[PDB]
Amino acid sequence: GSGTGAGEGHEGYVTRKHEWDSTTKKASNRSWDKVYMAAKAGRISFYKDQKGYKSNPELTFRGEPSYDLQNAAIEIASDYTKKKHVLRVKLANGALFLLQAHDDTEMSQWVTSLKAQSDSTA
Repeated sequence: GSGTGAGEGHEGYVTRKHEWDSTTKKASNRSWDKVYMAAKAGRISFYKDQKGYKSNPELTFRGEPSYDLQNAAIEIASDYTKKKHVLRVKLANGALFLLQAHDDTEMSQWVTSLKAQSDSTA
C-alpha cells in the first residue's frame, strides 16, 4: 500500500491458527480456522466478517481475540502436505499464529510482514 492499514500487521481472509493449547489430531480433525485475520507479529486482531464489527468495534464473530506481540519469533512449516505453505510467528505465551495464505505472493508477504514484526528489537 502507501500508508498504514488498520492496526499493525498484515491482513487477508486466510486460514490461520491463532494462539494454541490443544493436541487433538491423530488422523486429522480440523483445528485451524478460515476467517478475516488482521494480525502479524506486533498485535493480533480477528474478525470473520464485519459482524460484531458491524455492531461494536470490540466484538466480532466470537473468534474475536487480539494480541500485542513484537516479542514473538518466526517459523515456517515445511513438514506437511497442506500446511507446508504456511508461516508462523511464536509469542512467548505458548501460542502461535499460523498463516495459510491464498496465492503465494501474499503468502510470502505474510512472512515478509510477520518476520519484520514478531521479533522487533532495532
